[PDB]
Amino acid sequence: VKLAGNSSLCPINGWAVYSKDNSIRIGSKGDVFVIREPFISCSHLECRTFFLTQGALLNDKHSNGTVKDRSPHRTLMSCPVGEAPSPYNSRFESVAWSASACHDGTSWLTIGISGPDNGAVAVLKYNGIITDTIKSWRNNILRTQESECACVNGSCFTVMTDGPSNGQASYKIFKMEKGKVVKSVELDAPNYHYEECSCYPNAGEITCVCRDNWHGSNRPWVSFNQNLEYQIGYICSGVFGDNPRPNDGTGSCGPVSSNGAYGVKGFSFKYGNGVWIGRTKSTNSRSGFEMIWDPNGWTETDSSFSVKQDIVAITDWSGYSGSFVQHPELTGLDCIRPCFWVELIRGRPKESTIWTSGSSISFCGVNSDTVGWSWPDGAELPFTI
Amino acid sequence: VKLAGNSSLCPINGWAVYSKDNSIRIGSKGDVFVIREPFISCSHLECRTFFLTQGALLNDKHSNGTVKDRSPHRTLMSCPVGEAPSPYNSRFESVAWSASACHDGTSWLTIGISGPDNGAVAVLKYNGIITDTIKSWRNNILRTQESECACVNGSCFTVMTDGPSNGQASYKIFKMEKGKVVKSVELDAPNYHYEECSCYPNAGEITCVCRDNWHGSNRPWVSFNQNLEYQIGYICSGVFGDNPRPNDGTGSCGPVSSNGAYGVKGFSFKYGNGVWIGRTKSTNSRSGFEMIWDPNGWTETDSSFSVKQDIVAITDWSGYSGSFVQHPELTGLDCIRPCFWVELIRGRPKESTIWTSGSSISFCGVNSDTVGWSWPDGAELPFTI
Amino acid sequence: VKLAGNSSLCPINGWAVYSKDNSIRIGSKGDVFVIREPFISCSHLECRTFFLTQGALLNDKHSNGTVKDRSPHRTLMSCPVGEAPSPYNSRFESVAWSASACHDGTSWLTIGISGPDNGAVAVLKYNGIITDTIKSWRNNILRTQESECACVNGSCFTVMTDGPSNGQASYKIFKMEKGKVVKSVELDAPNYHYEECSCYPNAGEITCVCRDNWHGSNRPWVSFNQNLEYQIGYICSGVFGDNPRPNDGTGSCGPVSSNGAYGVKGFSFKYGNGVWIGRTKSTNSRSGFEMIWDPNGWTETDSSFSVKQDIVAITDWSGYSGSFVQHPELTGLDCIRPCFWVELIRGRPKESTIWTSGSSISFCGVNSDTVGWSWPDGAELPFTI
Amino acid sequence: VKLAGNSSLCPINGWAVYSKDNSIRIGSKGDVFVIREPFISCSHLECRTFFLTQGALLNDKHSNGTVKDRSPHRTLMSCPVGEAPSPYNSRFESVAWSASACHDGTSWLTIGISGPDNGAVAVLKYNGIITDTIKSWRNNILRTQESECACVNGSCFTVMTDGPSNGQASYKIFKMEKGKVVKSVELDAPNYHYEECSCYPNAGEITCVCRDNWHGSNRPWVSFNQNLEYQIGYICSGVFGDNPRPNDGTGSCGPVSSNGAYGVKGFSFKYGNGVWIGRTKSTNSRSGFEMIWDPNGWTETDSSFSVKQDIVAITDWSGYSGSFVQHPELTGLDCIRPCFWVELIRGRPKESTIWTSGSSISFCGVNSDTVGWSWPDGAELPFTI
Ligand SMILES: CC(=O)N[C@@H]1[C@@H](O)[C@H](O)[C@@H](CO)O[C@@H]1O
Ligand SMILES: CC(=O)N[C@@H]1[C@@H](O)[C@H](O)[C@@H](CO)O[C@@H]1O
Ligand SMILES: CC(=O)N[C@@H]1[C@@H](O)[C@H](O)[C@@H](CO)O[C@@H]1O
Ligand SMILES: CC(=O)N[C@@H]1[C@@H](O)[C@H](O)[C@@H](CO)O[C@@H]1O
Ligand SMILES: [Ca+2]
Ligand SMILES: [Ca+2]
Ligand SMILES: [Ca+2]
Ligand SMILES: [Ca+2]
Repeated sequence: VKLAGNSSLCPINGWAVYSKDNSIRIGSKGDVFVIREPFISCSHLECRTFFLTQGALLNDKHSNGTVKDRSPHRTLMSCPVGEAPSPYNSRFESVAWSASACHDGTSWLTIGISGPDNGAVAVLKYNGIITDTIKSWRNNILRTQESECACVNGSCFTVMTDGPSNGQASYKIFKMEKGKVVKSVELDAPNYHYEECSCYPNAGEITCVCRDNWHGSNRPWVSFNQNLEYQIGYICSGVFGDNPRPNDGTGSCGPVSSNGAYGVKGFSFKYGNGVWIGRTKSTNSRSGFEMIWDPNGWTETDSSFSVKQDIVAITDWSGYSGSFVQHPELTGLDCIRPCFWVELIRGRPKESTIWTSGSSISFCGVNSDTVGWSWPDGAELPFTI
Repeated sequence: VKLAGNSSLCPINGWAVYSKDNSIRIGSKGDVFVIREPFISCSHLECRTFFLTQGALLNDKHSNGTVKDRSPHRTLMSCPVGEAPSPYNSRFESVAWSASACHDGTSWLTIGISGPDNGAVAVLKYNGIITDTIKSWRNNILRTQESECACVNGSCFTVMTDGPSNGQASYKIFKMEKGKVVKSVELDAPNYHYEECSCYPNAGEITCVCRDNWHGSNRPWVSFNQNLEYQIGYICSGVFGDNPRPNDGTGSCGPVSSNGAYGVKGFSFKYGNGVWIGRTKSTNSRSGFEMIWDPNGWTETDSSFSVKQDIVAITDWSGYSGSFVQHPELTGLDCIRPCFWVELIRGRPKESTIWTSGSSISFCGVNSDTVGWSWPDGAELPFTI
Repeated sequence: VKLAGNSSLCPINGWAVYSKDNSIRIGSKGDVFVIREPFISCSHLECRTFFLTQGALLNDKHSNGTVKDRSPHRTLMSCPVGEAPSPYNSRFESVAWSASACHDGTSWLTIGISGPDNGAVAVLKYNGIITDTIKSWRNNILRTQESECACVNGSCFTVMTDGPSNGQASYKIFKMEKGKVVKSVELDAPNYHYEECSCYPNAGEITCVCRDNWHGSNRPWVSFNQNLEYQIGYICSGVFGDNPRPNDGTGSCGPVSSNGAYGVKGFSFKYGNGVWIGRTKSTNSRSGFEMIWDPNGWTETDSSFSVKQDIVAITDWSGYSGSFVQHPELTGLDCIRPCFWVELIRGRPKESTIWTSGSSISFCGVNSDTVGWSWPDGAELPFTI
Repeated sequence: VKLAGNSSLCPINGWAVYSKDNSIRIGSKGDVFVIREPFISCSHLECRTFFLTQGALLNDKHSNGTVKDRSPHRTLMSCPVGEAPSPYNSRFESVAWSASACHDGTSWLTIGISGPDNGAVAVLKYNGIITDTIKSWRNNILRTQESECACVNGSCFTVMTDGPSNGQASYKIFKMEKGKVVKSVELDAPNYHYEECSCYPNAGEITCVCRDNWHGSNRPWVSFNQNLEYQIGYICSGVFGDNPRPNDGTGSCGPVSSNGAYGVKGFSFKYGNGVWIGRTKSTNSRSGFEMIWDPNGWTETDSSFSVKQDIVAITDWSGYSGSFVQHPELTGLDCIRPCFWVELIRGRPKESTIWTSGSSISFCGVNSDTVGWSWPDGAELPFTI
């Protein structure tokens, strides 16, 4: 029975820890995959962790990592939430150096992109069998979310980008049914830059908060209905959500240029004019993480917000983060449960090792209260190398 | 279908070996988690061993163990009984440094407590999805059972402690349905001290024999009805159950102070006025283990009992032990099966190693006869380190 | 639906290979249990390999093997047929240094013996839960089949021995239903010696070919109805089946004392007056294996037989062997499939290693034809040690 | 419900990546089987990777490989597609040094050949239980496909060969149901040579594109109906598909002798008079791979074709490749999905190592457009040895 996306986000006060895989600590001896972007996505029965791997295990020579980010060995795989990804427990999803995934209430939809930079192809799979294809339309590194896609009333949506990771690029939203694209639309976003979008359904519509790797310190967003009729803009809060970024000053609803000329995948949940912002604690490195609730901060510009909940000390490494959802058909709740995951990146380029891999941690909405704390990776580098 | 807890503990005469994981022996080479408090809990279909892990494998540097007991890397996980807990056969349960779990006949309820000592929070998960949250009400290490919680007529119950592990602390019994706290009561237990309670259902009510880490060599207990109406006391048997403890002399129904100023998690099963006491054979170390049947020693003070069933020789290490239940809905029986598990702790602080982990063995009630013997851990220390 | 054992053994011409786990070759690097007696047993849906482990992995110091055969670390476990027994793939079954197991059509019945030699206790489990217990009645190493038990019309049977492995011992046949002994009978077998019995159903009755470790080179047997009414004797074929044994001269239906005062677990399939004798190729060592069809040789004394099919070359090591069956309820056949497994023992006492473990291979009945050959263990010794 | 193979091959324009196991790369540290011929086969619910192993793991001395190709340790096993084959995730299928498998909609049929060269026997298993047997009829290495068999209307078909690998051999087509050979036919193919066939169903009939190891650079084919009434020939295209082979010159519908005196397992898909030829890129080595679409080329002789899609660069090792099928019962399509898998061989005889093993990559039909690229094995040799 297809997943209805007609309810709204559950109201929340804080975030309770949901999972921690300690994959890097475990990989020190155990056969664990060296991964990146471990995004979580759920069905009507379970939540799994998808990730991308170079096809190498920690503490092995094949984790050398000097390899191009987009190699032909990069594959999309998944394993149950909270477990360390290893060949002994991970399911194979797709060959990909960029992907996204989601369940529509019936079967899983996975999107893996592979191929050369000048003509990559997104392979759509529905319940493990290829159902469609999408070719780069700008021949300049087709890429997608690196996090969960959003499904509503039996249709799922994703956002792909094609073009330079600097200046203007091309951006399209896709709507698929049973893994088949039934409609796509190019965004008319001059001066915007979308990458690695974290999307989620809310009252039958989708909202995506993404990464402006071109010239913005704030995060850009797109929200659209089931017919790809959309709207775009930026989070106006002076509580800049990208990394790097400048100290929290006055923002704008259009790309803040001051230091936002690069970035990190991230997310944000919208509630009225308010926004739950997930971000690193450092303005220069992917270190630490914290959840900030800036009411009237999605449409306004301030430096003021009401709540700050710590997740990773500034003293420890963090990395990509993304939103994932829990539907009422899984929860029994009468609303959509917002949750998020954080990638704790270890190794290069910040540490003196020959590899790069990340652990994951995740938290969910919740009405009751929580506590801020630090749940870092905890691995002692360097490894036996 | 919900687990009815209306029947009574089956009448027994001894304890038969149920399981032995040989985790440490296996971990010398295998990818086994370094664990603590491996408690067992069953559903209406299977039994699992839950445990807490620092997220490190045996024989790996990350097992350094100098780390604080309550680290953000501690996670609650579970695997099938008798199996060595590895990242390849364990399911992720919750992030926690203290926890409990039980099945109501429908889904698993897990309780993982994590966060800072002055504001730790217990996350409750029904079927893997956060269903409620509990905050430290004393801001001094909210902690729980470290063993199975007890369910009855669709409601599960647990005991939590907050406050000093020395003098008076606070104790609350919680009643939850579908992982949600519907009622809670704070025990008016002046001069009592409760920790790591081992609870079990019996004729529609719950009984917990716990650990008095403040000032008792004997074990305190609490039994309550489904409405949290309770009674409290101490096992009065001169066969003292805690460790450390004095030589078996004359007991009492209120904290025996001679030597009882510390402790170890344990259990005891009440039968009329008698008691089946599980305990270490040594009075100073967590070494050895034996079952003692003191008929009518739950209310009377003696040193005499009638049956002693050896489990682990004084020459071998033991540790935490807890009780776990088999419901008629799993057994087909017309009574509830009292069973117990013993943690065989190896390493620090008693052994010259850099780590500390434990193996498990479990036994079950039974009418037919048994035999005493010694089922120690069996690992040759130290390891490759 | 209970397994009906009313059909007879399927007629056969030879034996086709069914499986080979290569556990020892794989154990060189993999995490394989060091094991003994990997007997096979099937349900109405699958076949599993059961085995006993000291709880150590190959190539690990804990596989030291100088330990007493019956240690408190020996555990009964199973994994799918053909797979290497590892803690990552094996299911825990019971704590035991001696055991048997069989499925009745509904659930598995496992029997594990543990405890001291002067009072070992067999714990019977049905679907993982203890359903009965049997104590030693001679207080001298209670032991059982070390292979599959036989179930018929919803009742399972097994044979246990208690007493010396030299002279006269005591033997009993047990009948259980849902893991509970409903009837037992002590065999009045003066001058007989039964050990490690290989039993199987045939037309509603059980026939067991065992090991006479006291004073017989030929194998003794017992057959009984569902009410434990029995018959006993020895295979009279001059083609002696035990090991050690003398060269095939003239047998008798009463213990051949020439060279058979020790032994090895083996099996045999009776067809009318004929016999399919499985046995080692050497008369002094557990080396090589072969299947021999001596028609009119279960009741007669000769040296002549009509067929010899090679399984393991005299040049390679063999060991325990046992029968297992495949019921029509699993097969679709209108008869019971006779099959057998062979333990390929490597290490001590015949090799200069510090351990002892075995691989397994199995074969099944079959109308079509087969071929003789050699399916040896294949591991290179010694190991890294 | 039995797989109906009455529909035809789906029309296609290119091939989309389906999987990549990275087994060898992962095998540097992880416990991965050293394998060969990892052919893929699907049921009505999942797709699996079958493969032959010497019962050894990468980077372990037992991978020494100087062992005969046909050893008694070789076993046919299978794990899920895209997963590295390890003893922790692979299912045992059969003892075999030559094999094939396919699902008929109800259960899996596996065929594993074992035994000596002068009398090998093929064991057929339907749902894991032996259902038939086939003896060598020429006593000269009875061998089979090493890829998926084809099922249609409840009957599966395979092609086996017995006799020399040089001159004339004997070729037989077997029709089996529920794993029992209901009919067979020896091909009357003078001057033909069939080995390692890649068969597939289409409109109720089977077509196989095999390997001529005797005297052909082009591939021989056989197509038959469900009554084993067949036709034979060679692909006439001057785009020679075998390896070794000559530069694409002029083909013939009869063995192209020149340079065609050896070979490699391969496949091809026929569409009218056209062919989708998969082949290595090199003409002397098993390196590189590409898919070529030569319309009107199955019946014609040319050097011209319209499409070439790279899969593996000439600078990277390839190996065996074969075809596997999707059926409309697993896909929901109204046609049969043609797919293929390529074996990436690393080690001997081309590389300075002691072992030989292969990784796998797979692609499927697809109407949408794809991209040619290079998805090589990616391991860094030599290994720790
Ligand atoms: C520890 C290790 O293997 N590091 C090597 C490094 O020495 C070498 O310079 C580099 C270039 O290929 O590859 C890896 O980084
Ligand atoms: C063998 C080993 O790795 N032990 C180290 C030890 O040398 C060091 O003093 C301690 C302090 O962090 O950490 C670990 O215990
Ligand atoms: C390689 C190894 O550790 N072998 C030891 C051996 O040296 C020692 O004499 C014996 C005593 O228990 O134990 C093991 O056999
Ligand atoms: C690295 C290694 O151990 N290789 C050995 C090689 O030295 C030996 O000559 C050969 C003969 O069996 O076996 C293995 O290939
Ligand atoms: Ca930016
Ligand atoms: Ca105490
Ligand atoms: Ca004997
Ligand atoms: Ca050729």
